[PDB]
Amino acid sequence: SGSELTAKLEPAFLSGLRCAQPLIRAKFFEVFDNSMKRRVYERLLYVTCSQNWEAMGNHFWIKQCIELLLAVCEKSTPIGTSCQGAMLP
Amino acid sequence: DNPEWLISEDWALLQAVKQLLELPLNLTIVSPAHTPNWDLVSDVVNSCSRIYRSSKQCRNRYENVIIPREELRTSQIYAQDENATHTQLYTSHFDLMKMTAGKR
Repeated sequence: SGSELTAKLEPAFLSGLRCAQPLIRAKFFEVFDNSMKRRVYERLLYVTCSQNWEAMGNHFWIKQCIELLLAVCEKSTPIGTSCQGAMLP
Repeated sequence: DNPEWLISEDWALLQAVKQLLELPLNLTIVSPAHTPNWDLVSDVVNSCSRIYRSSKQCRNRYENVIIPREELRTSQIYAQDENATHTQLYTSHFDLMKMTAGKR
């Protein structure tokens, strides 16, 4: 961690994040998720400032932004809505 | 580079690099996401340039002239010129257009 090697392998890591094989993509996102704190502002700052997205190539890396920010959301809360007028009673 | 660079072009180049890219004089990366974009710089310069300056030409000019000059500064030359050179450029173009109109 922090070696020149991890700096040199960034294109490979970004290939893992955009991988078409979901198990690889999940393992790489799990590494990616823990690299920053579970906070909205810090992750928005990450995607604006820290991540060079050039190595993604032609990939629509907004997918990774969605994945990164939605990870902040609370997971154990029961599913629900504000749309009480649309709910089946 | 075949037409000479006006002080207004150099000033637009320097200000584009400083204001828009928010990069320092030596283009050292401050944030990894913020790599230099010489296409944007070429677009800014060409808004007021006397001829199309490519992004490669803008990069070469910046690195080979403005970096040594900032290390009279481009701001000092721009202030001292008082738009005279660029005015004389347009005067010359107006004279050539009047010459062409008269030749009809």
